[PDB]
Amino acid sequence: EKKYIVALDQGTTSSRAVVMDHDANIISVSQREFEQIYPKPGWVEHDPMEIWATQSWTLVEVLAKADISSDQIAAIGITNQRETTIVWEKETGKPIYNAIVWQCRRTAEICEHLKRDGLEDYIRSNTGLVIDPYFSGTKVKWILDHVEGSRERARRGELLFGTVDTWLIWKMTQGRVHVTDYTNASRTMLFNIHTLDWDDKMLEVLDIPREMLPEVRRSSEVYGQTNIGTRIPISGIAGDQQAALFGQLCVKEGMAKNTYGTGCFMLMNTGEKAVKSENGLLTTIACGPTGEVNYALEGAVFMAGASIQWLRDEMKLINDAYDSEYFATKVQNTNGVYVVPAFTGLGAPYWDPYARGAIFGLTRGVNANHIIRATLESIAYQTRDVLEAMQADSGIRLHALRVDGGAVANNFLMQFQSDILGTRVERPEVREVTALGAAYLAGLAVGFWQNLDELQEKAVIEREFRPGIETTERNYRYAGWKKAVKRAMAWEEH
Amino acid sequence: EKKYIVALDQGTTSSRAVVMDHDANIISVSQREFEQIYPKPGWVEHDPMEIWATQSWTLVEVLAKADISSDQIAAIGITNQRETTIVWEKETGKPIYNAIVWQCRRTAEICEHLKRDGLEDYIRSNTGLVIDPYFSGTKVKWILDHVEGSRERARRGELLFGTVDTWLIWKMTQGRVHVTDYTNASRTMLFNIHTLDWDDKMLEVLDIPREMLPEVRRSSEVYGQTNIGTRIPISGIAGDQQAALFGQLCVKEGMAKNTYGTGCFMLMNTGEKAVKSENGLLTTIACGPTGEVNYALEGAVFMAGASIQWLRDEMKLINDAYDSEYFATKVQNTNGVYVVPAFTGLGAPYWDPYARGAIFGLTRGVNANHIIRATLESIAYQTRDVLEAMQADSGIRLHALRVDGGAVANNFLMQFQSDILGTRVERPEVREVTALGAAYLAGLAVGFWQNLDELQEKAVIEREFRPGIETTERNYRYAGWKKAVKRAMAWEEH
Ligand SMILES: Nc1ncnc2c1ncn2[C@@H]1O[C@H](COP(=O)(O)OP(=O)(O)CP(=O)(O)O)[C@@H](O)[C@H]1O
Ligand SMILES: Nc1ncnc2c1ncn2[C@@H]1O[C@H](COP(=O)(O)OP(=O)(O)CP(=O)(O)O)[C@@H](O)[C@H]1O
Ligand SMILES: [Mg+2]
Ligand SMILES: [Mg+2]
Repeated sequence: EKKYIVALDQGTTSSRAVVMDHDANIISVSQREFEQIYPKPGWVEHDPMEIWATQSWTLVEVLAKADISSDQIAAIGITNQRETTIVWEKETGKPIYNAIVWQCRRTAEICEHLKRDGLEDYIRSNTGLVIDPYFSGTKVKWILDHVEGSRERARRGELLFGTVDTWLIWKMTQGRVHVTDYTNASRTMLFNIHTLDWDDKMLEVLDIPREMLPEVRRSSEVYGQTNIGTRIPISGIAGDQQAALFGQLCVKEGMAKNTYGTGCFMLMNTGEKAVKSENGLLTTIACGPTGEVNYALEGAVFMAGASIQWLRDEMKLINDAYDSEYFATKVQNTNGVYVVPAFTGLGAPYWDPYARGAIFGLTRGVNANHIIRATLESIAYQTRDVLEAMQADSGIRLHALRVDGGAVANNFLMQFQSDILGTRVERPEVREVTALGAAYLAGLAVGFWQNLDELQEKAVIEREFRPGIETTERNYRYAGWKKAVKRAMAWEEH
Repeated sequence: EKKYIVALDQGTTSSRAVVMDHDANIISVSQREFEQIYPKPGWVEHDPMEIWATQSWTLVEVLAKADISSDQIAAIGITNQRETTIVWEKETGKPIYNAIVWQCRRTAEICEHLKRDGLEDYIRSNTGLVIDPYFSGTKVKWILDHVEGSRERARRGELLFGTVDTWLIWKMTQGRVHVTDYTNASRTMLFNIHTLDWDDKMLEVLDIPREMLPEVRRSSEVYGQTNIGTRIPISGIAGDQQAALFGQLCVKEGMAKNTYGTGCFMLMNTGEKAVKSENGLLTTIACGPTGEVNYALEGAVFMAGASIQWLRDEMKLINDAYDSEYFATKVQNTNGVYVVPAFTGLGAPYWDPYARGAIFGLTRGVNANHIIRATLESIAYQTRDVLEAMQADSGIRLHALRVDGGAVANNFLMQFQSDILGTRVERPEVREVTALGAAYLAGLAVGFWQNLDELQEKAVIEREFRPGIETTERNYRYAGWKKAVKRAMAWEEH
């Protein structure tokens, strides 16, 4: 009877929805883009509704657009953008403010405070995190002490708090269930990860009512029913990253994917143990082969695809991300030019909130082409950067990096990236790797699948890139690249 | 009989010819562009021929196009780009290597040598100069020990060496005269300036035959005739900048112009006595009110309009230098972006051959416009940097800066310029301020005039810009500016 599953994806810039057969084949897609709100510089918001509305659309458009009825899909997997915070009136069921995205650097001040009172090691140690406006902790607060009743209503459990997923659910289930998953939970910088629970330290340190917090659940389990009509299940929950990780099947120690989207996220499986980063990476919760807590080593990069949109949208040196390859090849090389994408400051490994984007090594004969390719190169550099750590923290040698994401399409890229890592690179057959998880995980959760090995087939690698440049070559470049970064760091006056 | 005078102006990017009436009016202009060779990054050459040639023309059409005839013009003034070096086969009359442009940084090594054999002072004292790939000494050599027989033929006076002007003449005069003027001579970094003659030290130190050297002369004198046909005369020399010094009439202690063209060249008249730079400026040979030796305090900026062509040609962010102004006003500000034009390394006050161009403080919302503006602004900054020198070396306060060049057309600029200086900016009425001079001198050379109080009236300032920004502001920016420069110094690995 029920021949399908539905992956729901809430992303930084658009809501998506996906259907697949039991052979795990992408039955179809729905996709509505929503408004990137930049209240001011460094700031980002979204319309929690906007987010919502889109997505729901999405969901439906599919049904119909393929003519599947509620009676044929098993359940609902679910993924999302990750740091992005929400709070709302529950009775009312209304937001008392937009959402603030992980992107947003509005919560820098705070960080500083925390900073001084040496809570690094507590945070770093009970969250695998670090101090940064990246994680909600701070955000939430921001609001709290930005809103009037807030803290009260909050306290009197009047107000609610969620995460893209969190929020998402409340909706579906009509305010019935108030949960999250660990992967997601993790993220907040208010949760104990070898504890698997909210964390008084923070909680109070950050000054937040234990009230508005959701019931943090497993990532592959049954949370509730949705009457889309006809009650559909929701047995999926992981942040998109986790999601792609799982969807990329990295589901056992030393398994790692590098994702290439708005920014870059290379995650690594420690399966059962949380390892601590010595080199400015992140320790984070993940999905084990059944929807169960795992650990992971994460390197997060702020600017990746974005550099390219900039390039196209604000710079206008191009019309198409696509185009970037054509031009890049147009030139033999980058002509000594280096580009640092700290539009948002830095990040793994660096975590320099004062770094700004910078262009380097300009000469008279340098042109847009050069600029453009340097921009791309910029992206492998980073990936390496971080990977180094990962090795350093991992105590592991990857001979193959398996990628995924928007840009994995760019062959130039791909190639270059390999040439630079010195490692071989695996470009999978399927591409919606993320949803892939969400879906799985969910269906797995329903014994829609008994095993992963099933789906293990949809993990065909389509292209592996082999390193084709000399070692010299390699470090040659990497050098000037660091040269740069240094010069980029600490731009913003304190 | 003979009603005109023909100025010849060989430039960094284009050959120019100009005609003028005894009332000193630009009868006409011819103008042909020649190719900027970037053999490799930091390197720049020209084709002595394509120089030749293009410079041969302009004259031609400027006659023709105004129907003047050899028999109506009196003589020929000559101005050129200054450091650019040439050397050729005489018999044959051919270059054994493209022209190395003052702007070219290929002889930095050498410089470094010179540096550690402790010859600053001597240089810095006999030359007015500084150790920098800017001056020719180093260049010649480069060649020398770079070509095969060279030094020999060199030695058996088989080879010839000159500067733009020198080269030019030889040409015209089909190999009859081998000379140059002081202004131009100065520039080599192989000429004693309180001595007015080639300087052995240098000569051998640099290891350069006294042969291939041209006869050094007075900037206003009669070197010989041209059979453009109909023998015409050549009675003036000067380097492009110094020319404009004159043709702006800065002809007494404290007279100071700031030119605005490919680069920036703010000079300042000392006259008879010759100040010594304490702050990274140059001491050079100027033209006295009678076409008789003077001294100057010169700051030299490498990139200035040039940055704008780039913007235009290579980057392509505009189609018209003109367009800059528009776009720039299109934004309230530069949104913190700062830009540094070391496409050829630095220069006064700095002198860092290893600086490379750079952009700074890029944020997400920064755009082409901002970029663009920053590039212009970049121009002003510089001018200030130098001017400070100028003061700190002059022990003088200018309350007004009289400019000139291509870009003075830009008012934004100008405005900004003044706002940054905290001083007023005088835009004259006439613009070929340069050719002007060259023309003078050449005819002043021939009684085609018989003093400048004549011409004097042509010095009408049309536009006056007055500082419209507060003090704070002023330095507030200067500051980040500096903050920027630093980060750009020493990019290049030596
Ligand atoms: N062919 C190509 N070559 C190079 N870069 C490309 C590319 N196609 C896309 N890019 C980049 O890919 C990104 C979009 O891909 P993708 O959707 O996977 O990222 P993403 O999912 O993080 C955005 P969200 O999280 O808001 O859904 C853009 O940032 C764009 O600049
Ligand atoms: N409207 C404008 N805005 C900005 N820059 C401008 C401009 N108009 C001209 N410029 C700049 O002015 C220069 C042209 O003027 P100019 O003839 O004085 O150069 P130049 O002769 O001093 C060195 P060359 O002899 O090699 O040309 C160019 O470098 C150009 O980029
Ligand atoms: Mg996504
Ligand atoms: Mg010129």
